[PDB]
Amino acid sequence: MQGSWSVLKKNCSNFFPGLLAFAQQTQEAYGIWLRIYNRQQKYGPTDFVEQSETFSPDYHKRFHSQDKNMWVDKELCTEVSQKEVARLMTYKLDMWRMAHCAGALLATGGYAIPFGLFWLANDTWVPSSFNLTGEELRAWREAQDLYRYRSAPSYLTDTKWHFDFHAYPWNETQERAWDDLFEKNDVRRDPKVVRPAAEMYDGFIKFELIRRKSLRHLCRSMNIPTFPMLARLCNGTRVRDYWNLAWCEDYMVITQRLHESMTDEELYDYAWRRYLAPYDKNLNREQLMERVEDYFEFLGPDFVAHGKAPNLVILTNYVLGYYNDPAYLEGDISELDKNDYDHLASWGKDAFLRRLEFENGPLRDQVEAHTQRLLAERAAIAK
Amino acid sequence: VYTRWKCDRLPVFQLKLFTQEYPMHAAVGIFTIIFLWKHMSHCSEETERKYGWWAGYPYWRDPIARRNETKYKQMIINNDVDITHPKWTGCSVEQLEELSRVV
Amino acid sequence: WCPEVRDRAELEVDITGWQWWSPLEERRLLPVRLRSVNEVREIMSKTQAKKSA
Amino acid sequence: SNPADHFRPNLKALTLYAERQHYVDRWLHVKERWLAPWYLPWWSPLFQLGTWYSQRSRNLFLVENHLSYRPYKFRRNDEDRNNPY
Amino acid sequence: MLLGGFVPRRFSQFNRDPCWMFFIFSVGFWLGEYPAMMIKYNARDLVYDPHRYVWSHHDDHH
Amino acid sequence: TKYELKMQYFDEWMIRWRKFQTESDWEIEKGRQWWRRFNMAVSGALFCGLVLYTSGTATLKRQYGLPHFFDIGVDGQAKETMLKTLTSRWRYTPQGYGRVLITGVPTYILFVTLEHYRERRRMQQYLQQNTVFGEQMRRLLSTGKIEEYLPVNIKATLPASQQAIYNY
Amino acid sequence: MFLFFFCDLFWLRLLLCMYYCVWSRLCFIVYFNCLMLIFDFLLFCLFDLYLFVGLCLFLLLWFMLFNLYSLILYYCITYLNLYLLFCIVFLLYIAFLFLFCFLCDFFLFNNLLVGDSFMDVFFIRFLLCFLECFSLLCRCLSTFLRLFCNLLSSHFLLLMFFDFFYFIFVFFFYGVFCYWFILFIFVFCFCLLFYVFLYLLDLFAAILQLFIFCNMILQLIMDFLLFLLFV
Amino acid sequence: VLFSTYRSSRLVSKEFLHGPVMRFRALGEYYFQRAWNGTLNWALPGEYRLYAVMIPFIYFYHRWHNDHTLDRDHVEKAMIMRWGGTLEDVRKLSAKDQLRVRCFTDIEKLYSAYGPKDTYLQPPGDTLPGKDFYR
Amino acid sequence: YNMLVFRDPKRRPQLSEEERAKVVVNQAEWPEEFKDFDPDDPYKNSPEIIKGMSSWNLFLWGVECAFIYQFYELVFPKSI
Amino acid sequence: GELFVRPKLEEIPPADQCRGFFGPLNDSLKFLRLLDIKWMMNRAVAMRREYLIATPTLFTFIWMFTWKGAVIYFWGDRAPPRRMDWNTEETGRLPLGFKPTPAPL
Ligand SMILES: CCCCCCCCCCCCCCCCCC(=O)OC[C@H](COP(=O)([O-])OCC(O)COP(=O)([O-])OC[C@@H](COC(=O)CCCCCCCCCCCCCCCCC)OC(=O)CCCCCCCCCCCCCCCCC)OC(=O)CCCCCCCCCCCCCCCCC
Ligand SMILES: CCCCCCCCCCCCCCCCCC(=O)OC[C@H](COP(=O)([O-])OCC(O)COP(=O)([O-])OC[C@@H](COC(=O)CCCCCCCCCCCCCCCCC)OC(=O)CCCCCCCCCCCCCCCCC)OC(=O)CCCCCCCCCCCCCCCCC
Ligand SMILES: CCCCCCCCCCCCCCCCCC(=O)OC[C@H](COP(=O)([O-])OCC(O)COP(=O)([O-])OC[C@@H](COC(=O)CCCCCCCCCCCCCCCCC)OC(=O)CCCCCCCCCCCCCCCCC)OC(=O)CCCCCCCCCCCCCCCCC
Ligand SMILES: CCCCCCCCCCCCCCCCCC(=O)OC[C@H](COP(=O)([O-])OCC(O)COP(=O)([O-])OC[C@@H](COC(=O)CCCCCCCCCCCCCCCCC)OC(=O)CCCCCCCCCCCCCCCCC)OC(=O)CCCCCCCCCCCCCCCCC
Ligand SMILES: CCCCCCCCCCCCCCCCCC(=O)OC[C@H](COP(=O)([O-])OCC(O)COP(=O)([O-])OC[C@@H](COC(=O)CCCCCCCCCCCCCCCCC)OC(=O)CCCCCCCCCCCCCCCCC)OC(=O)CCCCCCCCCCCCCCCCC
Ligand SMILES: CCCCCCCCCCCCCCCCCC(=O)OC[C@H](COP(=O)([O-])OCC[N+](C)(C)C)OC(=O)CCCCCCCCCCCCCCCCC
Ligand SMILES: CCCCCCCC/C=C/CCCCCCCC(=O)OC[C@H](COP(=O)(O)OCCN)OC(=O)CCCCCCC/C=C/CCCCCCCC
Ligand SMILES: CCCCCCCCCCCCO[C@@H]1O[C@H](CO)[C@@H](O[C@H]2O[C@H](CO)[C@@H](O)[C@H](O)[C@H]2O)[C@H](O)[C@H]1O
Repeated sequence: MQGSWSVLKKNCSNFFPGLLAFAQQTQEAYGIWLRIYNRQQKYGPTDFVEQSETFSPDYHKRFHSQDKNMWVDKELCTEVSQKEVARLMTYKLDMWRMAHCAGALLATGGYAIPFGLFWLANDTWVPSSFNLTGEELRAWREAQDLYRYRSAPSYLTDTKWHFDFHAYPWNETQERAWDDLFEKNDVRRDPKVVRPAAEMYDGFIKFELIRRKSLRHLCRSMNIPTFPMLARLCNGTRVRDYWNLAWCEDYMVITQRLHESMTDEELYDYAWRRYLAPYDKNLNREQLMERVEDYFEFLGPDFVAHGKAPNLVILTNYVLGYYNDPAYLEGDISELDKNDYDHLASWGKDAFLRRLEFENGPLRDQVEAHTQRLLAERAAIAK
Repeated sequence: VYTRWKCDRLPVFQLKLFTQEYPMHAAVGIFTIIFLWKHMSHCSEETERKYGWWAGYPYWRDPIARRNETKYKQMIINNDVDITHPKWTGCSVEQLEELSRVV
Repeated sequence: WCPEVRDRAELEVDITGWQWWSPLEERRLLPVRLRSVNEVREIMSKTQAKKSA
Repeated sequence: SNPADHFRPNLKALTLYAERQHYVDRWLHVKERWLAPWYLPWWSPLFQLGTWYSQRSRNLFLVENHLSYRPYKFRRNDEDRNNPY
Repeated sequence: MLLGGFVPRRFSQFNRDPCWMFFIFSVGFWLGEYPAMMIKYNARDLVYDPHRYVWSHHDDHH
Repeated sequence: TKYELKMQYFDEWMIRWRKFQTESDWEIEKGRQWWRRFNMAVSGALFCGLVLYTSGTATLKRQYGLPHFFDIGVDGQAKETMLKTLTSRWRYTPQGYGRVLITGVPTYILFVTLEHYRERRRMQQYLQQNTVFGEQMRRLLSTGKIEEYLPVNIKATLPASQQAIYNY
Repeated sequence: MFLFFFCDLFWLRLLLCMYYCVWSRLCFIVYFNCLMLIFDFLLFCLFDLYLFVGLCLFLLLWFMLFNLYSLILYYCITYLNLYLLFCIVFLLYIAFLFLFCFLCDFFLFNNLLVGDSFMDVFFIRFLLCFLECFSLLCRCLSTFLRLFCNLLSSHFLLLMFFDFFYFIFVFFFYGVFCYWFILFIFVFCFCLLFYVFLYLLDLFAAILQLFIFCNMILQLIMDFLLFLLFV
Repeated sequence: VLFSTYRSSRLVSKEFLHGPVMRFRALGEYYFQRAWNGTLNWALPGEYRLYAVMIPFIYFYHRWHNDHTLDRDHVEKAMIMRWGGTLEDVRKLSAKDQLRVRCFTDIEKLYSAYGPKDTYLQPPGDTLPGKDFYR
Repeated sequence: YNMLVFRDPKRRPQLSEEERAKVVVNQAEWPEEFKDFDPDDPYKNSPEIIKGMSSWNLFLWGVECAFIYQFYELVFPKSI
Repeated sequence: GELFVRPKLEEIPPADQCRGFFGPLNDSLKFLRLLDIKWMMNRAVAMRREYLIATPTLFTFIWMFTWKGAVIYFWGDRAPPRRMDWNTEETGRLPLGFKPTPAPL
């Protein structure tokens, strides 16, 4: 979304109340995260707590491993509720953006003020706390959805093009899953058909081998600030933490069937944090429930059985596929009755163009026959 | 759909290209530019006479001397420099007057 | 008036996908064609047998 | 000689001269003007980036104690190998 | 890449396309400048500069 | 206070008029260089310590575990001692931006503070000098401008074989 | 010293603006190997091996606008300087080298230590590693030197031959009207043949040298690429 | 907020200077947008007429520049050095004398290294002025 | 054919001999520009761009331009 | 060329098997392993840690080809002359009777 004066006024008016609300949310989220971190350190697996090293097979660069460095706390409901987890995730996003802004301010002293003016003129990178009314929150959500639309297609195309150019599926079912994975949101994708793509891509690329450019595109699509990007293991850590929290909340909801009892707005927010339900689509409860059930089905029974989610890259592609709107087409079909090269009519045809028209026109067969006969006669005379 | 080359304006695309596509090359280019302007940005008068002119240095008018004369006149006039000061001449003003009367 | 092709090409190029040939995808999709009536009959018979069993 | 002269740029338009001292001093004045305001603390990375490397280079130059002679960078004649002055 | 275009079969056809007309004009200039130089620089009345030994590029570049 | 903005002009002038550099000023600059090196060393030690403290447990086990390159016996003893010391207590082992900040911000702050205060110390030292450089520094801090050709204006000391210019 | 000058491409820039205001396909490329690095299917690389395509294409365009058009008399190669070419090659080569080094994967350099464990480490393998580390920089220097010298020599030869041809054509054409016309005709035919041969040789050599210039960079890149197999 | 980062933010109407732009595009497209106009890395087209038209024009303007701007300097230097060493001394001559001198310079250029050396080497016993004539 | 390095393109035949033999040629429908069409000289009857302007006339025009360029100073010399 | 896999802990030969310039530096000579460069090279090769030999070399070359080369060329100290112009330590001191300006206060 582009900046505007109205949004600038809105953010300037709500700047200090927004900061105060952000501080209160910071205290609350610090408490929640302290609880979660204590539980992880106490009951977490040895590899997860010790931060086991997983190196790539080509350049031996360490990155988070989905199996080892990600752990689902099935018993987190005792200490932390679902709403607390959602609050923590939202605060994590807001805190990331605020931390980047504060780092810029500290680095550049008082020279960041005009850049701050640019920042407050757009809702893309402002915290949710700056919105004090429903309309402001709706506009902020619209800006976030616009950024997601802007970013996701690049990530999807990167993944699909790299895989298709450097590899092909093994069997027909994998082919169908791969083809249906990257369909536009206007059609409904069956998670059962699409799931094998996860194993296929695990064969191709895991979350531990994700490239830095693809990571940048993903972070753009997740409304995660990317500047300064730095090494790939920082925003990678952010992504891992966010999706670990999301998986814990998803396990809690699936086990306790909270989504059925979840209200309409809370359900919409829950889907939105999973990048499943844009607000501009004006989805009803039926569609939200369908998408959430499809997401749970894609996670698969193994998620509940052992807390193991499918490949994170494929999961991100699948969820972001809802932001891959059909390519725009505006204009009545009658426009196809016009002509594009009328301005050349005055130039006419030169000798070469006339020759080409004569040779390849409706008389082409006659000219070909005459030419071939003449050439044959000349060749016979030569011999 | 959004694409950097088609949607962004030229300056924005330039910054993106040289910051997230070819940043190391830009850094090396800046390093080399700094080196060139720090060590290869001087030309002595003799070097200019030898190679600095297309057909050769026109000694019959010595434009370098005129250029330096204009430079020094401008500096003296603007900065209000007393070229008769003993440090410039190595002798007192009275000695300078004595020399002028002598020669 | 063929927006899907435009978007895919532009996105592929903007993500460093300069190459214009996709032998693997073509190999996967080259032999695709609408089936003949007899082939449809055979497929329907197979489906009916599967459903019955 | 003449064939060698054909490998020169053919669109030279203007040449400008400036002493190292003068433009270095002007650059220092600009840097001081932009780094002077109170809203840029001395501990900011920008200020250190501006000042520390220059200070280090100048200190290295001052500390230098070389047994050989380095001819003036901006002499009138530097083409004579047997006349460093 | 030299793939196609109008190609006159002989000289008389160079007037069948404006581009080749300009080309033949240029060729005429090119080839006719040489006889002009022959006539001008081998003329009977052409005289070497008396002061030619006063200065030369050979002493300048030396 | 921003001493670098004042001191840059003085340093440039000294480089331009380095001939009048007394041995005292040379010693001052050598001490400044030595203190810069010391600050670099201490900042690097702090950075290494912070990195080691925040290192992951598995990373520490791999680094300070078998095999031993030399296998002398002292190497293994030292590695085991360090590994036990690090793994005994609980350590905050962040990753990503957090580790970057923790390891860098303290180091940058320390290095910058030490360098700034050493620059102030050098300014004081040059103020206390009784040479032409000290006089130039005092005049710069008084009038705010650098007075070039000062050594010849006040007739600073010259070698016995070069005093003819002052003969006026 | 600040010299203000202009490149000799303004007319070519005008032509590019005129003829490329609308899209056109490209199917012939001087260095096509920058697009097809992998030939065995199921091999893929996590490194940005296709980052060099844009620079390769732009360099080819720039050097072709300069060198190929330099065959036209009085056309100027504005960039024809040894140290300028050194700066260009330094930029490209060192940028890619620092991209590989910033990866902070020391094992990537294991192949520098040539030979096997059988060879003496200190007296054979270490010397070979030294020589190869030197050879990288020598490859950079050789690339830039070759590019400079080819053009310099070709244009020197062209200028000298053209001067000789002008001299004989102007000051000895009258022999056509004389009894020794046959010798002049033979010499003129030989000169025409030589003119054509030199122009063809230079045309081919310019493109070939651009190909080699890009291939050296691509070889640098390939020397440190590792391909994973799909499963 | 001050300036847009998107090219979609138009500064003019779609019909601004439509006609001249269409004429310019017609000029561009007629010969270039053809199947046989296959470029080699965008620099070498496939249309013969493009070569036939562009090579002569390039040569013509380059030669005009070289003759009226570059070699003129050498010609003037020769005239000045050989006829007094000052511009006024040359201007003291008539136009015909200057023409003679410049044509002799052209002769020297044409001879280059493949011609008699008496044009710049004074044979012993020659009565013509030497190098110290004006000194 | 060729004019220096420029070679005249030739259309590849598309019809087989059997089909070709069954083709009836009617030059009455052909344009006047291309009648008795010859692959070795397809532009023999092509109209001139300018009526009465021959190739030799343009060649002579260029030669005259060269002569002017080389001889104008001889008749109207100018001082330095 | 091909992918590199680090050796397992059990695949690494013992230190005693490594050879130095003259011979193995076994018991009573272990502390000499630190000083023997060839022994360290052989140990690194045996442990597949060849980069310790290659990385320092290449980087060094780069450092010379990039930053130190020009520094030496432009600012390096050449060989001293036979007759040396030592400093008399007479320049710089203020003249007698000069009244230096007061220090800041
Ligand atoms: C005055 C000197 C200045 C020096 C120059 C500085 C120049 C600017 C550089 C940037 C400096 C920092 C800017 C503020 C950031 C805000 C604080 C913060 O870390 O936020 C958390 C957050 C952590 O991100 P993450 O990815 O979630 O962390 C992953 C970890 O696993 C997270 O671990 P976890 O998963 O276990 O979760 C833990 C989480 C759990 O907690 C929570 O969830 C609760 C919330 C906690 C965080 C709250 C942050 C709030 C931010 C907004 C503040 C208000 C802004 C208001 C603005 C308007 C004001 C009018 O709690 C944390 O966030 C703790 C993180 C670790 C602490 C990092 C701080 C270390 C430095 C401070 C100590 C310095 C001591 C000096 C001693 C000197 C001795 C001599 O910070 C960021 O978003 C990262 C920074 C983004 C910008 C990066 C820019 C480049 C930086 C390069 C630095 C290189 C070294 C320095 C030299 C530079 C030379 C070029
Ligand atoms: C046709 C001609 C047209 C005109 C052309 C003009 C001529 C241009 C010629 C040359 C152009 C190419 C130059 C390339 C250079 C090499 C670049 C390179 O190697 O980059 C590697 C690498 C590439 O970056 P990346 O993170 O991988 O991704 C870059 C993408 O663009 C990230 O993209 P993304 O999509 O992933 O993320 C998008 C979004 C994502 O959203 C976010 O990230 C959220 C918002 C983040 C806000 C910023 C957070 C910063 C946190 C602290 C960073 C560390 C600070 C270190 C300490 C301070 C050092 C100064 O981020 C943003 O929207 C960033 C907004 C930044 C706006 C400022 C851009 C510059 C405009 C000019 C202003 C300055 C003018 C000075 C000169 C004039 C003075 C009178 O750079 C970095 O790692 C970034 C380090 C940044 C350090 C701070 C800046 C240092 C430079 C000096 C600053 C001086 C300030 C002076 C202030 C005023 C004094 C009076
Ligand atoms: C990650 C990157 C990967 C990609 C790489 C891509 C590039 C390719 C790689 C190759 C590089 C290409 C070059 C590109 C251009 C870059 C710029 C450039 O060349 O600038 C050079 C440029 C050269 O200077 P210059 O301008 O030519 O002027 C020359 C003057 O010397 C300047 O004067 P100054 O006042 O600035 O002083 C400079 C000073 C710099 O040094 C210092 O200031 C002092 C030392 C600083 C130490 C820093 C911290 C180190 C760690 C501390 C301890 C940690 C552990 C703590 C716990 C311990 C527990 C027990 O050096 C000296 O002057 C020499 C002093 C040496 C004293 C030796 C005394 C004798 C006893 C000690 C040695 C012998 C021990 C024998 C033991 C035997 C036992 C059996 O700048 C410098 O080198 C100096 C300034 C920067 C200093 C940075 C210091 C940190 C360096 C990194 C250390 C850590 C990483 C390395 C190890 C990694 C292991 C995994
Ligand atoms: C205006 C400000 C100007 C600032 C200038 C200073 C530089 C820029 C400042 C910072 C800018 C912001 C961005 C920095 C890069 C961020 C990278 C990143 O994303 O890291 C994420 C990463 C977090 O990810 P993680 O998953 O938690 O852990 C990484 C994984 O382990 C990763 O796992 P892995 O599988 O990748 O494991 C490999 C990993 C393992 O490494 C690590 O990640 C561990 C952390 C680094 C350890 C480094 C120390 C190693 C030991 C050194 C021993 C030295 C002994 C010397 C003794 C000398 C005795 C005389 O990487 C390595 O192996 C690399 C080792 C380093 C090799 C160094 C080679 C240097 C060659 C030098 C050539 C010659 C130079 C010239 C000549 C000099 C001599 C004359 O961060 C870190 O691990 C540490 C980040 C530290 C950031 C830099 C802090 C800067 C502090 C500056 C203080 C001084 C300021 C001075 C100001 C002056 C006035 C203006
Ligand atoms: C003191 C005497 C004066 C001089 C002062 C100089 C001060 C110097 C300060 C110290 C600098 C130190 C460092 C110097 C390093 C130099 C290195 C160097 O030369 O490298 C060669 C290198 C050669 O590059 P290149 O490959 O030839 O390509 C560069 C070209 O510019 C072509 O590249 P491109 O085509 O890719 O560029 C993009 C191009 C894209 O293409 C275009 O846009 C096409 C147009 C191209 C224009 C540029 C080409 C210029 C051609 C020659 C001049 C044209 C005629 C001028 C007539 C002057 C008559 C006296 O677009 C533009 O150029 C944008 C500008 C368009 C302007 C349009 C203006 C329209 C006005 C309409 C008004 C209507 C009023 C109606 C009123 C009605 C009332 C009723 O030069 C550069 O790269 C640029 C060097 C510039 C360095 C900065 C200099 C400082 C700025 C000085 C500005 C002075 C303005 C005041 C002048 C007033 C008249 C006297
Ligand atoms: C007729 C004679 C002909 C002679 C011909 C000789 C060959 C000339 C070839 C020229 C063309 C080819 C050029 C190739 C490129 C060469 C590059 C080169 O050598 O450059 C070296 C030079 C070295 O610079 P320097 O010469 O100013 O070195 C300073 C050293 N002292 C102070 C001791 C004198 O690089 C530069 O000039 C650029 C310097 C600025 C950019 C880098 C800044 C960061 C430095 C980091 C380390 C130090 C600071 C601490 C860390 C950072 C903290 C923030
Ligand atoms: C931000 C200014 C705050 C203070 C108020 C200054 C008002 C000065 C008087 C201005 C009168 C003329 C205004 C004409 C309309 C300007 C429209 C404009 O700014 O558009 C920018 C437009 C580019 O737009 P795009 O990026 O393509 O897309 C825009 C949509 N996002 O820029 C232009 O075309 C240039 C227009 C320049 C107009 C003049 C601006 C003058 C500003 C001066 C500010 C300094 C204070 C002046 C005080 C004056 C007191 C009498
Ligand atoms: C957080 C750390 C805070 C540290 C605060 C201060 C701690 C107490 C003082 C530390 C010791 C200082 O003592 C320091 O000794 C060295 C010599 O060894 C002196 O250095 C002197 O001799 C060395 C000898 O090589 C010369 O290179 C140097 O040019 C010269 O100045 C320093 O001028 C002096 O300051």
